[PDB]
Amino acid sequence: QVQLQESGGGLVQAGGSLRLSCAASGSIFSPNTMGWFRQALGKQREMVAVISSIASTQYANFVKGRFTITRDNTKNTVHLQMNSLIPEDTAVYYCYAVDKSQDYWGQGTQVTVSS
Amino acid sequence: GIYQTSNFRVQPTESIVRFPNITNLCPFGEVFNATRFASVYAWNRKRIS
Ligand SMILES: *[C@@H]1O[C@H](CO)[C@@H](O)[C@H](O)[C@H]1NC(C)=O
Ligand SMILES: *[C@@H]1O[C@H](CO)[C@@H](O)[C@H](O)[C@H]1NC(C)=O
Repeated sequence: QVQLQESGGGLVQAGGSLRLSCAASGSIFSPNTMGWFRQALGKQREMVAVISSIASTQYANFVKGRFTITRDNTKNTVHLQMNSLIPEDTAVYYCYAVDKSQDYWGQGTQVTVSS
Repeated sequence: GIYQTSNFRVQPTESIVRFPNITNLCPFGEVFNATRFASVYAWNRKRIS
């Protein structure tokens, strides 16, 4: 039962910065492939960035040039560096772990930006 | 005199077949009765022996 802890949400005004994070505490067979999904209330899931632990970037064009993600291989933790927030990009975000056996999802974090 | 008439033999009462059941239960409940299932591209195969 691999569990992902999601935190770093909240309410931030326009043009602010938010720092999300998800950590994998399970067995983690083989090198994994972290991911993130954005789903607005009434819309599908629009993935933000699904960088592998190695390479391939895999960045969407929705928020191109604003959002970056860092990797910490010491504990296999994940942090999101969100900047220049816009009310259009506010939705519920879920951390995604590909792993080798099966893929998992977080419990949900709320991001709301308005002015 | 003494004469030999027939031959007597004992017949088996019940037929018994046994192969060794000896093992553990088997990892099936964690597959069929699992709460969550993997996606159709991050495929979850569990080994059974
Ligand atoms: C085999 O034996 C064990 C204990 O001796 C038992 O728990 C198990 O259910 C048996 N297997 C079958 C198929 O009956
Ligand atoms: C799954 O669990 C329920 C309750 O524990 C049980 O009734 C059911 O038989 C299980 N499934 C299988 C395939 O045995």
